[PDB]
Amino acid sequence: ACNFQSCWATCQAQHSIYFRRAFCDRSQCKCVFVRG
Repeated sequence: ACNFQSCWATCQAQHSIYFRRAFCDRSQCKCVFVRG
């Protein structure tokens, strides 16, 4: 199971201003973020 809102919150909470977006990739929470 994967949840968009839950994933977004998780990804946003950990990732700082480098956080792009968050979503469900396949069936797993995927966090998008840049390095530099």
